Amino acid sequence: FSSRYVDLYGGNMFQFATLPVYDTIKYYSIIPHSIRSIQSDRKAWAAFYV
Amino acid sequence: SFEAKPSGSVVECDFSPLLSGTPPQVYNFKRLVFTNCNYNLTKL
Repeated sequence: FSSRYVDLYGGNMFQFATLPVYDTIKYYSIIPHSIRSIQSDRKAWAAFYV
Repeated sequence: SFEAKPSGSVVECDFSPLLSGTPPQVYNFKRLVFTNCNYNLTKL
């Protein structure tokens, strides 16, 4: 479900795509992502909330 | 009550996975979703 496509301003969520998986997933795991940069060009990013 | 008489009455779902590849076991059964397409179940 992607909120931006139906209304960027609204924040309402609509189902953008469907993926077919027979298996039912019970556990969610987050993979940390880090981008190397010089100290002068170090970037701070907004936290994502689950 | 009187009823007004009806007048002026007003892509392609593909069952390809079912006929293609080894058939799955009942626990491992393959499931597919058809949307916004014209299916022909009677022909299948």
